[PDB]
Amino acid sequence: MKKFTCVQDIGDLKSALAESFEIKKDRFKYVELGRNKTLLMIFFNSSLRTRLSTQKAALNLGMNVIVLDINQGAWKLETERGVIMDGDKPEHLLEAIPVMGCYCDIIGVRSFARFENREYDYNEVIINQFIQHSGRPVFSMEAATRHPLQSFADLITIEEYKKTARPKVVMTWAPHPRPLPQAVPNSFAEWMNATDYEFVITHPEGYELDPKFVGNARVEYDQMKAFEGADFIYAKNWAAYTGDNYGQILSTDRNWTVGDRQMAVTNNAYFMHCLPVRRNMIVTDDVIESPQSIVIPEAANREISATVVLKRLLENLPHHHHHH
Amino acid sequence: MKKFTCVQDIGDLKSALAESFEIKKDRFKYVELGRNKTLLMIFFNSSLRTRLSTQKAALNLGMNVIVLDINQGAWKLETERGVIMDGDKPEHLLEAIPVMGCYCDIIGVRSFARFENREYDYNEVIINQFIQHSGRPVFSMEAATRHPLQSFADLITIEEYKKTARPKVVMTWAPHPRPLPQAVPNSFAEWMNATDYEFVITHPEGYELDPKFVGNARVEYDQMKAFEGADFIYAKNWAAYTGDNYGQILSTDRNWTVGDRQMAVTNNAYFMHCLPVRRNMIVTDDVIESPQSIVIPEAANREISATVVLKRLLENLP
Amino acid sequence: MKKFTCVQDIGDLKSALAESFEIKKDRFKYVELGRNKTLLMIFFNSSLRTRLSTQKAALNLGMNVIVLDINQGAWKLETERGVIMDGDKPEHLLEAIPVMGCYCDIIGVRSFARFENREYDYNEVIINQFIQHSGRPVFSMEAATRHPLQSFADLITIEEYKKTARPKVVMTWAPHPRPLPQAVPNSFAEWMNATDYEFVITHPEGYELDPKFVGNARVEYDQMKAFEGADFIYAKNWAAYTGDNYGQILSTDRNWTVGDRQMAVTNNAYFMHCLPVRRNMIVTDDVIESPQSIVIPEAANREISATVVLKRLLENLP
Repeated sequence: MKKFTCVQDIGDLKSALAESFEIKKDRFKYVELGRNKTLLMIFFNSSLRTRLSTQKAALNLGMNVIVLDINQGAWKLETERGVIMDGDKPEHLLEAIPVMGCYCDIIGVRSFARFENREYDYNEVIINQFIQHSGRPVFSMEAATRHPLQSFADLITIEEYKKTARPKVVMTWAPHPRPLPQAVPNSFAEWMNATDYEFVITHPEGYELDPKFVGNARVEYDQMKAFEGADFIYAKNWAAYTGDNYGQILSTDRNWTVGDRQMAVTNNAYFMHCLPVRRNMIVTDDVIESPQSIVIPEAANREISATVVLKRLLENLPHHHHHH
Repeated sequence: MKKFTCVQDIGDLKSALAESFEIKKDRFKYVELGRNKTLLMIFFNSSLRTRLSTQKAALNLGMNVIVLDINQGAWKLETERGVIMDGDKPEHLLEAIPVMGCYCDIIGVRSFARFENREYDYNEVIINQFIQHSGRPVFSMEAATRHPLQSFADLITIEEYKKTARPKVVMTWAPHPRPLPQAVPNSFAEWMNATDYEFVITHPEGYELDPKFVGNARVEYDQMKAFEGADFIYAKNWAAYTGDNYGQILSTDRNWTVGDRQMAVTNNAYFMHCLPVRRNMIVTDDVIESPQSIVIPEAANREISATVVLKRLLENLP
Repeated sequence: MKKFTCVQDIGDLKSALAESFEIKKDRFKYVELGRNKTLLMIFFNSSLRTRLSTQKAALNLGMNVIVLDINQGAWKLETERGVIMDGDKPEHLLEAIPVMGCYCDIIGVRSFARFENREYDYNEVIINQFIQHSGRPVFSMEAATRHPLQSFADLITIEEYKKTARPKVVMTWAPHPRPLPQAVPNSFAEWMNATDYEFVITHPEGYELDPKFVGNARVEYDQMKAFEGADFIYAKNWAAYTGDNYGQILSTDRNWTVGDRQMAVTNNAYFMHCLPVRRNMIVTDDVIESPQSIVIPEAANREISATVVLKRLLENLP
């Protein structure tokens, strides 16, 4: 593992999963692995959830942790050459990022989609600057178009609760009052496509995701049809992506809200959601509070996916270093 | 001990005190007790004193520490069923709090009195939500109506300095420009009631505290009379609690400001204050700088009460 | 070493430098030194560079670390006696600082020059309050008029890259859009004056630094003349200091911007800057991107100077 931004980085899912469950049962088995190794967690958009679970994971590995919160207004990086820097930006990319790599061994970066330009957002500018110039292994704490730590945790929980080898897993859109990134849905599809599960995506018209993420997944427009015989339901809202609707809410249709009506059609499926969840918009009180709701164990698994990811990066650190 | 929000949680005062003094002399004696145990400190009201002393205490026990700062607006939790949550609350209580409890072993919560509705403040909603839903032991880093880490430090201080078995301890109100919560005075009263000390409360008319907290204290409205023969003076301002004056300032009378006039009548009493303290409003420069002022050793003991509390909680984990 | 605010505090330079290169090659050699020791970092000005490098250093020594961020103006300690404290000042110096020292073993303080009153700034009020009242060794994470951690890192960097025993080191002013403090320039001169290097200061007329820092150093107003034969070029902008211009920008002359024109007359000199750096204002892309630019290794050395300082402060605790 040279970085952790997408499913490809984790390699064979089997050993990754083996490691996950070994750690779930013996949390500090690798507490000596990160001794005197330092993690730098950088948030360009405040978090409380990813902040806590990532920190706990690092501690499972005996690592030192340094957290930095940087507001958009404090991240003015000049990127071009020949610029007379007498304006806003007090620093150039070429000195600012490498210097941060000076004081740590691994960097976690949490970026975000600003929803003003699709190209820019999908270019994943912030995380790629750290990959390219920090001089350290970088893992994503959620980027503009993926959230691998979330997806990995989601995969761990399906493996944890599934009744068969190849469950039918359905990812469904649901309404939200705000325009949301397609980072979680993109990522979930990417990871599900990497498994042997029967994977289906249902969403209203106009909410199609990028083909590179959708891949060969069956896209069903009839939510009830898609839900039939499902073993797991993964609900998530996202703003539009294609055409000229990028970044916008095209619907707030609560008929998509996951309730007993759609769940009744499944094979008594488990209910999943990455959190935070707005009840009766994404899912009903009855469904999220039922015994098939595993949103809490799913959240607990965020500590595990982080712990395995950090373990892998720790195992991939170079043994020797440069000294002038 | 399953939580730490009031004096009752600490049980027998004698053994809690023996442990306090054992740790004062050998600070890192239990540094292994907390290895691979994670303390999550959550501040809903910013702080720096409790923040610093609590972290230092957890390190005394070798614990990992994670601090979260949540300001208002970042804590809108839905609590009702059947709500179409497309408003300002981004999540429900039944998801948010259990999730937080997933990544830690012990949780410290610092909540606060809002002052716009007494019933709500005294219901201690935020801290009770964490106790009921986190799945972890919870301790108060100051709540809306109690501050047991402070009172426990105050108790250790009085035992450390007392010149008699059952000293006369006097808690007195003093003027302040802002409306302050009843947390420290309620909590101090609650802890003094658990001792065998002679305890007196003195404050202007209208500033009475919840009988739930005043307990068996003798209330004396004449401050000079209350001070008579005192061995310890614990000064603290609080906004009104009773009637329709909840959360309001009824007085700013500096006759209550603790100076030599009142101290002269005590048995050369020690002077105590939880801090921060406004000089010449709460207490005079000469009093707070006199040999019997023990405000600093008292603040030092915040580290001790917190490590004894964290140690008791650690000893009670599954 | 009981404190670290200036070059005298480091003691013998050779020995401090020896420890620096030792730690550079064996970063965790003294990780047991700071076991159960707590460092309190206090920022009165938010930072990312100093915050990050100082925390890493403490970890190199196995220390516990607590970082406090205190908003400018949220820190108003009353210093006078007989003051009726019903204003904006929440507490008195005499209580506040000693209390913070109760919960830690070493304190790092990052203060700043407000540029409102020269004399107040040069009195280094904040760092001195901590030194005089906290009861703990204190080190500057950057003050109003010095930045010893930065200067020490710079010294390490020159020692690390020097091609000769006594290189010619030149500190040159360069233009900036805003009024910057003289802390870095004052400190670099202070440290260079302590070495046996050929040290030259070059700036526009009016940018003279306090003679307390310039001391016996050579000041050359002709930038090119100052540059010829140099082995190291240390660039930094600062606002005027002398007389009526304290804190003011007297020039933004891009003729001082360090580019190939000036570097050409040096003996292929290395280029240094403490960061952050405005390109084409302080130095051109070509110079800062050439192999003679050691701005990053210089920044890396901030970790090393802070580790040596913390190590020496630790070695001298009771």
